[PDB]
Amino acid sequence: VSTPELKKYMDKKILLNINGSRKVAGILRGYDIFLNVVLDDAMEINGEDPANNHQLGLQTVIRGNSIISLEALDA
Amino acid sequence: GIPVKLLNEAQGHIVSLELTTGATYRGKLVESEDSMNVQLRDVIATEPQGAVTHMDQIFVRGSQIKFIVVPDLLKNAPLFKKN
Amino acid sequence: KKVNGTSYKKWSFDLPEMSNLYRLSTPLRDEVTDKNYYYLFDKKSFFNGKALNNAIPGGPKFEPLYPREEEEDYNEFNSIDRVIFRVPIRSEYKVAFPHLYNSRPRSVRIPWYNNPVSCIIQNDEEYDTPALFFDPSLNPIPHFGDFTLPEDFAPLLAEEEELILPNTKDAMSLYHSPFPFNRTKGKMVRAQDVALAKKWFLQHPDEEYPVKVKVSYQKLLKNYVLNELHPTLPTNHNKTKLLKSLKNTKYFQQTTIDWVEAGLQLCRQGHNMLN
Amino acid sequence: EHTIFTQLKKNIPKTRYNRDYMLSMANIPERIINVGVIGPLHSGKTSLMDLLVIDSHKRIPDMSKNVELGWKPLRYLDNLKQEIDRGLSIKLNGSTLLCTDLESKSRMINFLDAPGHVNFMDETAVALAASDLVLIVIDVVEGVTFVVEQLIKQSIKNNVAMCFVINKLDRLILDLKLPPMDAYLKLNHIIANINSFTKGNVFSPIDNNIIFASTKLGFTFTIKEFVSYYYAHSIPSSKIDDFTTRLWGSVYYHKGNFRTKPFENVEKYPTFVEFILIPLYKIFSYALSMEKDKLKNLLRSNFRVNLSQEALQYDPQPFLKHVLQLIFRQQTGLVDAITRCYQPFELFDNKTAHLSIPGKSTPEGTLWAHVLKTVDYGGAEWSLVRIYSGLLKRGDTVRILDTSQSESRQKRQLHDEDDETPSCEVEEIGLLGGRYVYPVHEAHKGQIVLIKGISSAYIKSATLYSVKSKEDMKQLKFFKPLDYITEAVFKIVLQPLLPRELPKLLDALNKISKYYPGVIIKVEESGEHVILGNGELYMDCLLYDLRASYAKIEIKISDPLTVFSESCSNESSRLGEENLPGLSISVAAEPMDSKMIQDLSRNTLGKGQNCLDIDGIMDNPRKLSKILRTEYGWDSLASRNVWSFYNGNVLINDTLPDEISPELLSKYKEQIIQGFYWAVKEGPLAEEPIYGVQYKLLSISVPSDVNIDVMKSQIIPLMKKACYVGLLTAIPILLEPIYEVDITVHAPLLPIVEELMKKRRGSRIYKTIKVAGTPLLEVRGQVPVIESAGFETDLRLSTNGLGMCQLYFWHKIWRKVPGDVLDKDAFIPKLKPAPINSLSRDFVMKTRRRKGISTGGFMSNDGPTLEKYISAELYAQLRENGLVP
Amino acid sequence: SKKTHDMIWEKLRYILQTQELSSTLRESLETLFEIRQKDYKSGSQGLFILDPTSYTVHTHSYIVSDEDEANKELGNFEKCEN
RNA sequence: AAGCAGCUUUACAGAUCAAUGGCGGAGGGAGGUCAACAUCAAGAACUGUGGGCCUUUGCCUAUAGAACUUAUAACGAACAUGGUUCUUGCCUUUUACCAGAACCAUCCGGGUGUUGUCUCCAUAGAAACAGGUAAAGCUGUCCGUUACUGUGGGCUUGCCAUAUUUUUUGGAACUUUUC
Ligand SMILES: Nc1nc2c(ncn2[C@@H]2O[C@H](COP(=O)(O)OP(=O)(O)OP(=O)(O)O)[C@@H](O)[C@H]2O)c(=O)[nH]1
Ligand SMILES: [Mg+2]
Repeated sequence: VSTPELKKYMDKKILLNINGSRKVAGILRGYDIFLNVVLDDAMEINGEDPANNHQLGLQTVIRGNSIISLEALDA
Repeated sequence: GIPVKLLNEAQGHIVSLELTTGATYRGKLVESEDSMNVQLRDVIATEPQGAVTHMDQIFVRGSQIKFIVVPDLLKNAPLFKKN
Repeated sequence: KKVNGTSYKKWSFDLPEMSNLYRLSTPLRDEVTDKNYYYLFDKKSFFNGKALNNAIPGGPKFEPLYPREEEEDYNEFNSIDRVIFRVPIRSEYKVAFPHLYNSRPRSVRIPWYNNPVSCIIQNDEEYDTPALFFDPSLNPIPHFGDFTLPEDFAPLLAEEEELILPNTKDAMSLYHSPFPFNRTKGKMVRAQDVALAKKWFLQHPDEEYPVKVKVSYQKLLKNYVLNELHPTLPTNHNKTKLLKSLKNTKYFQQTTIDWVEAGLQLCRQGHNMLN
Repeated sequence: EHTIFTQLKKNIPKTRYNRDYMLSMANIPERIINVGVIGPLHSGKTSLMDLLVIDSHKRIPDMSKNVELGWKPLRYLDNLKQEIDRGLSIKLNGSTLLCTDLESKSRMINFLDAPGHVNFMDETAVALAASDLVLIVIDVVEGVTFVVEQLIKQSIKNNVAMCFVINKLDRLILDLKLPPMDAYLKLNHIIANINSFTKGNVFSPIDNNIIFASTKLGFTFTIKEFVSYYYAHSIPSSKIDDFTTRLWGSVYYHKGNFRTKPFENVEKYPTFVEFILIPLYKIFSYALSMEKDKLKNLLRSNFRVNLSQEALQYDPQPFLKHVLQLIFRQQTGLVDAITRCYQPFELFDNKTAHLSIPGKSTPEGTLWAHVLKTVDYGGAEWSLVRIYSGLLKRGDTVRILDTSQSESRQKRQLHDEDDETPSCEVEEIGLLGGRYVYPVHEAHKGQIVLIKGISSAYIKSATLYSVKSKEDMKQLKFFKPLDYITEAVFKIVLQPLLPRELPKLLDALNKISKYYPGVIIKVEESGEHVILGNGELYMDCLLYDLRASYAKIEIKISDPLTVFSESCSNESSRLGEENLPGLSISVAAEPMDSKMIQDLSRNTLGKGQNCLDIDGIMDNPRKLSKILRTEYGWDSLASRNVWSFYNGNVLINDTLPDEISPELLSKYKEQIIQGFYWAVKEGPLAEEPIYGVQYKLLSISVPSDVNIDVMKSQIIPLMKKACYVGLLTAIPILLEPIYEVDITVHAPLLPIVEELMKKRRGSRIYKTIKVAGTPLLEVRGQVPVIESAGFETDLRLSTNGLGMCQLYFWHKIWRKVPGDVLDKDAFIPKLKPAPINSLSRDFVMKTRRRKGISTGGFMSNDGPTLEKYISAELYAQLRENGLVP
Repeated sequence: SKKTHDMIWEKLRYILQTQELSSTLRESLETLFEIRQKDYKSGSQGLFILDPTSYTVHTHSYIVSDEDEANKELGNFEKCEN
């Protein structure tokens, strides 16, 4: 019905936690009414910051059902 | 419904939200939606195991939240009256 | 249903009866609907003309409120080589703005400014002109499967088919009407208190009347101002009226007779008193 | 004698809310919003405040039985005794209310209704500076007249959002009796007329920018409010947002589906007519005409509205108001438009950068507020203040800088100490409530409150700051002096009737210069007192309080005068000289360009999305020489050597010692300009200000010896003497101000008005607009202010009340007075208006005798002549050539 | 014939109110609306030489849907044996 | 604006036919050119109740109720007279007079609320009992339907879409340490 308001964030590097354990931080391009969020230059954060981190793809889309919280690291 | 309307009353008011993941985000409320997904400012975050951090801005999906704590004063908010 | 009872107070009428009395009353009604007609001719301007010793051209003339006027101060303030003469300060200017165009105004009262310019369209030529109608003298207005609702969804009041009822043209004439024809209920007044000819000299007469009757408009205004200027308020402790205290006495009895019989009974009694 | 005002705390009327919940919403800056209600004369602004007050309060003691019925309006925010008697708002007034929108989100809203009369255009300049958005109230009959056009252009200028209320819809049916299609085209003509003046934003009832209202009958609505009450029950909940967009704007409906083209075989109206105007006019028709038993069934069936048993025995106008109050229940659609229009993320930073200098956001430790005006509110002297940062409690001490000092103090803040600012204590804080003051212990960010104890520290506005550290004082911003739109140009000279009452006059003139912020009160050297005002009504409102409220004395008062300005029409062995030979300064004069003068009157210099404001017009001297060379075609040397723009005038250095030693000139430059400000303020003709003269400093002589003590003190009176010699040689003229006129008359009465404009002197009608749908038409013209004495009431008596005009001075039109100013043989008749060729001589000679400059027995003419300044031997040399008369 | 003539105005008012018009024609149409409020005082001057009873009232009730005999033939020459 | 569901009634058939609970009832309507008491011009103004301070008054705070009259200010969209004093005007003087003021009164009236009286028309009932005031079901008992059903009326309701990411058609289930 109503679109979530992410409007200020877009174009800002954002960390968000998906479903049970996973945390993913990436630039955010698009959002829809289900909160499905597509962000580019995705990286999967882990305990060891440089080491266990692995990039995902050039463009990644996320189902809104697996989003627990969204925090934007930036202005 | 009144419970969501009340959340609008919370807006701009320091509010505490407990996630169904177990965390606790206490801080100011920037925005809310009928979905109930709430985004906060200057939140003090408490992880499920107690580790506390501080985050400049936050957004949380509505489905996740277990309960919200809103300003005690809201209680006598005008809308509530039955008649 | 039209009055409370035979004590005859607090009447209440319906719309057809009220527009009918409005229609009969047209030789004696007010016949003016905008308050901008009374611009420099209301009683606040009349009070100022008395106090400033000015004369509105249809208004009354009074004595000077401050007859000690001829004193003056020899000063360079209002000299002729000081004053720029562009517009002659008329007396209508001195009453419209009493504190600007008057050196030393006192006991003047603040007048009302304008009202909105009243553009009320009335229709009197034909009964068959509708109540809502683009009259002449109005300027024209020169300008210029996707979505579906369920059928039988209608606007509000769609089951009532007509906009103009047969009493709307009468009711809007009563709406813009002055007192008492805009009211459908009200208390009774005493036959003394219905001032039928009062509205005639509270208006400008016309240029066509001769001079002996324009004075009669000006002399009846002067009586109207002096009653409005000096109110004599009634006191509340006057609880003993005459007829009420005479009724309580055993020496007065009560009946109902004809007016002419009561008039002849007071001429015979009044003759027997003086004789 | 002065106001009506509830003094007692226990008689302040209770609210439906508990008012402590309202004060706790003051903690949140985003929650509170500040709307000021502006509009034309008698537009329904105070009446609109009547609706918001009596629906917020539960029982008002000032409200009578005629006011509880429809008969007389509660002008609750017209509390002054003069405002009751004039029937007219005069002062800015307001009320702080807790209001809910359609989403039932309550928030604290600070209303402030401006007076709509055009002579009180100073009071709405306060409301434009105070408010976050303006609620521009328009009557549907007059529509967008010219005074509406400025209130749109000013709110764009002040970086303030706007939201329109089309008012008086009862006149659209009960006065004018338009059929429902013909009134839709009235509304569509108005909304298409406000969209041309709002250059960027489109305004439309779908976009929730426009509210429809008829305030006498006590209702107001948006189309979003109206759908959400009565149409949202029937259509699906996913359809209500798309249905209200198909509601205005030439789209038709028939049997479940929508089309832009008209339906065939069906007499059909647009969707706004069929769903809103047709059900509205049936309420107007049936509450006046349908039987009360049949109408009671149509209000349950369609509106779910029960008429009371007491409500059936009503008169027709209270019954129509009681129905239209039952329908259109609260003003929730008004508040929802006020909520949805204001965007603080876009506007609040540009509003601050317009009232003060553009800079970064001051920190939250700084208390920082803008003192708008001093208000005689309820038998006391309060200060109207809006807080922009920090927190203010009762009893604190704050630094209060008068805004007239803030030009230099902001300039001295750059620095490439102490005793800077007087301090007053916050004695008491209150919320304006119309007829009362509600006391509060503190006042948070973003809200308008009233503070007692500030008013002695300033005149006519102030800035209020309370800084913690000295380093934090470096970043705070000072407000600019407030842009009252009309210049005070209507002149009245007064003195008291008794000479021993003069200290009581000087006390009351100091209260009026605070309370009436659009005045310019000055004292002449002859001892008389000059008051500058906006119009006839503005003086008559002023001189009432001067005679009755603020000084009980009687005073002598002259006829209406005006301010004159001085200028040239040419230029001109041109030199100037002091009795000592050490100083020789030659100044030439020239008329400025007409486009150059007209843009400086608009307070900004430039053209075509490139303009430089007058405050920082020295700070970009490279950019300034680009603007002057490209836009106006000046010389490259004249572009570089401009020194100062004082008001409507310009100084150019054109000399050869500037090509020799400009550094010697530069140490004396700040006082040549100070002497230049000393010359523009009082000109050579009749001690009048100078306007539109291009000064060129031709030469300057420096004595064989440098004394910093003496050469500084001597060049300032000589430069003022030197500017006079340039102006008088350059064929001087006299300028007069020109009011612009906005006449509203019925169409047959137009040749009465055209003959009425011919009786005045310099009057001309420029445009005649047929006001659509109405019998009246709008007449736009001009009149000189010296001729506009009683112009307003000559119009109304000749048209028998069907005429009305507004006299205003927005555009600063200065026109040459048609005479020649140096005419020794001009015929000035006594007691009669002089002819048109004798006007410039007359207006100067009478002004020089008010001032006392020219002293005669009865009429002795020593004109403004070029011989008391230049040497007498040179003045005889000028006569033989025929250059100087 | 006020009743039908009001209906002519009402349709003519629907022209410059709800329909787009060519420009030069449009200002003439609203000038007719301007003459309406000025009450037709500049279209009512002529040579009323005949009294209303000196003109024998032969108000000819011919309509413009009648074939009207087109009698050009009497303007030709003929030969009166009369 | 309709069917159903819910609620409230309802003619009711009812559970109980007990103790209950709700709503009403414990001496009528409309009126009167009837009366008697109040009350009707003031910090934009009132009264009652609770608490705190000082020592009853007063102040502060909380709460309840405010008939009538007032904003181009007054019970009355009406308007007469008199007294004293000052200033005029007719001018022999005194009433009688002229027409402005200021301060006061008189007179013709008006609103509202109580209580009584009078005319007209009434009659359930539980209007049964007992307590008192300036007042009354004011209180206690009390009884009429009845507190849980189904038929019949009204809405204050449902949000008209009931399984496919933010709520109610399941990411559930299983095993392990410490204590
Ligand atoms: N027909 C009509 N007249 C109205 C309406 N609202 C107000 N008026 C009239 O408009 C005039 C001015 O009303 P106010 O509410 O005082 O208007 P305002 O905006 O305060 O006017 P200013 O004080 O001059 O700014 C009065 O004569 C009112 O009776 C309305 O809804 N309809
Ligand atoms: Mg106003």
